[PDB]
Amino acid sequence: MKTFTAKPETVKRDWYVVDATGKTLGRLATELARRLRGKHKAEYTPHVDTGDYIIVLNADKVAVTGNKRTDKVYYHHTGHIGGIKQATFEEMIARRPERVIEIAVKGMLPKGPLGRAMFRKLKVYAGNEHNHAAQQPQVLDI
Amino acid sequence: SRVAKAPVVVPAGVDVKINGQVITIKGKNGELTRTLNDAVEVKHADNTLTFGPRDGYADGWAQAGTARALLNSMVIGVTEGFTKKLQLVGVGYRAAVKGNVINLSLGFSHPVDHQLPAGITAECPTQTEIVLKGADKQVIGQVAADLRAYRRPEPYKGKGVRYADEVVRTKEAKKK
Amino acid sequence: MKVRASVKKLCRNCKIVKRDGVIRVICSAEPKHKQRQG
Amino acid sequence: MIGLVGKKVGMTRIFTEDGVSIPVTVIEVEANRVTQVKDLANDGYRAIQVTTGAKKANRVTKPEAGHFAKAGVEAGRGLWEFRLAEGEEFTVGQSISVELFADVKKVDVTGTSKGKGFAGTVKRWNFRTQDATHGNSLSHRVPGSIGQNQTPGKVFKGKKMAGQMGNERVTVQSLDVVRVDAERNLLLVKGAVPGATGSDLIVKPAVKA
RNA sequence: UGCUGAAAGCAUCUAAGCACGAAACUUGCCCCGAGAUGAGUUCUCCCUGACCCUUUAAGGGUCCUGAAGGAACGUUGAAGA
RNA sequence: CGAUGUCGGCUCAUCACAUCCUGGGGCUGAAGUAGGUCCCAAGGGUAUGGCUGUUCGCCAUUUAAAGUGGUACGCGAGCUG
RNA sequence: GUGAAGAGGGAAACAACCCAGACCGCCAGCUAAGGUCCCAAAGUCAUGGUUAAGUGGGAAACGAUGUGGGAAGGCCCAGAC
Repeated sequence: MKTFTAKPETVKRDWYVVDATGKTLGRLATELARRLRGKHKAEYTPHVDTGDYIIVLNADKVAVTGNKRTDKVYYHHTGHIGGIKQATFEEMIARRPERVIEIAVKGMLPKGPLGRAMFRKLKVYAGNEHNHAAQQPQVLDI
Repeated sequence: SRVAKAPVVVPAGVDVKINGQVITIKGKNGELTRTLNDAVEVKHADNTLTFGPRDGYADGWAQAGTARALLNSMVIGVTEGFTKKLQLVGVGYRAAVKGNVINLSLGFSHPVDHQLPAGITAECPTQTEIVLKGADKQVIGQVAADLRAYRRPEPYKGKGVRYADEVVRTKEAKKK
Repeated sequence: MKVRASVKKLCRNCKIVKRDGVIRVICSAEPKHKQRQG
Repeated sequence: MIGLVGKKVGMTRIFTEDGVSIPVTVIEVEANRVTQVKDLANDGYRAIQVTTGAKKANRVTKPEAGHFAKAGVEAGRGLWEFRLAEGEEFTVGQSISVELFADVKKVDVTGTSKGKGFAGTVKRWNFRTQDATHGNSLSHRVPGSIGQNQTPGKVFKGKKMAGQMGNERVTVQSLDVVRVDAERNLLLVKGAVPGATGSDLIVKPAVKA
């Protein structure tokens, strides 16, 4: 016998939700990425879709360790002459708190579009509610 | 870390009410303060106080050594508060209070025209004396530090906003 | 002012103070001796 | 701030007793009809939908005619939804015209730029030509200041090329109001307006302090 | 530029706790911009159909009836190689 | 070694900061007007002619700067000789 | 001594340095160096100390009560900072 080779007809989708209250960004984002890739359901294939759909309940409830609100510079550039554009958690969290985890998982997912195939299953919200009550997302613990 | 041992002492004019983290203190300075013992625990003996460390919070007597000073500053704040020391020098220079807006004339294009924070009053018993009124030892020192910063004291003229202090920053002239 | 690169403790009215990660000179008898860094 | 849509006609002079002739750009107003009045129902916002003047409408489509039926009985020009600012702008009472300019004296004017064809660099972008002197031939007006050496590798907008320019939105803020008459429906300003006669000239009072 | 203040009785802008501020900068203005594949919104307009065969859960044929609209084809231009 | 054509000029900018002009703070043997002069920062801004191939060096006259530098010590499928 | 005329795993890179020698197939297992956060597989490893610098993962004089552990010396319970 051969080991399990996945057919594209195997694909399945279910909805989940997790509370962010007092949780440190990297210890939430790593746990989120592991569930986003579908490691509780399907594995041993990048040739077929394995992930499940997951909501971060309220991004404004997230924290960072010690003084790390001032840590990192988030450098990026493409053109319009020189000058590197920089950011800080202190300037994101009061503008759009959803942004701080939207950027965090991008090094935790594999390669180029192979990680984007899982990023399509991610949802983030702020304001203690979401728009997906008709999908009935089940609660995660802790 | 020695100062957490201290008795602090309180006057008869304070009743010192406590429930969990919440301490309720009032007196004849028109204030009713509710202050927190959240990271440290305090015990009262009607005239004296003792501080110590809490479960799940910082060990030793260091963060307790700060909490005594803030509670003493509020027992003072609700009873009589803190005395004047800010002064102005220069003829035609003037301090004035327009409700929650303050004015300071320094021979310039506009008289500051700035609006006060929450929980503070200003008073001018003469046009070169500035008094700040309230119960929080911090706001009455912070607003004086934001006010002294307008144009800053001049070296030879001596003119501007100054403190009562035996040190002199006014400079004397030299022969050429 | 100046910074130069090193500080001396030349008088008794000078004590030298480290504030918010930086060391500085202040002298209440003589402002001529204000200095940053050390 | 609502735009009054004035159209381009020309310039005149108007004089004063000191012999100064005072050249001024002419705009003659016809103002809005007002054709929807949006309030709260879509994305919480307020917007007027202005519609300017009248048009012959001799071949209009049913997607346009079914909207003209709810706008009124006479068909106007353009649309311009014009979103209103909270506590700053109103739709209530009589519809407004040139009272917009009764004390504000700077204005802005949007229009459509003229077509430059090739456009180039030595006229449009203030570049120097090469001289036909000292036995020099074959490259006098041809662009070529695009690199070094191999170092650049990628191009930024400080480098300029040929290709179609014009026929897009252009706005000017140089204009100063010299005379207004609400009974003659006239606006006179100092300085010139972009593009061709007719056109649109959206025209609104300045919001810079 | 800093306030209240500990570790280090004092002293301190920092440790707990919280302020001011540059010709710089985000919003604001002016222009671009939903391939923003995360492709958003809203209004105005229109159409109310059947049959045969087969190695077909799919293809190949025929007929009724084509809206709202768009373009070609023209007369050319404020647009243009 | 089966060839990254020679110096300066014109065209053309663009990056750095041990900041030249602009800003922010300061000591002065800075009473005031000027002057001397050190930290902090890359938003905006920094001369033409004579002889001379010479940029340059010298000079004439001008600056808020004519700043100190990098760019195959920035110039040819770009030009002049 | 290896390489020059010796592939393979490792040092993500790197004839040679480290480890180890190449018949061919394994629906095998055990070991080498190296690795065990995460792209990227195997400790979110355990015990104790160190540590605000993102040093670790580029850098000296010197300076601060930086700071863990220690002994000798002065100031000292009749009494010291």
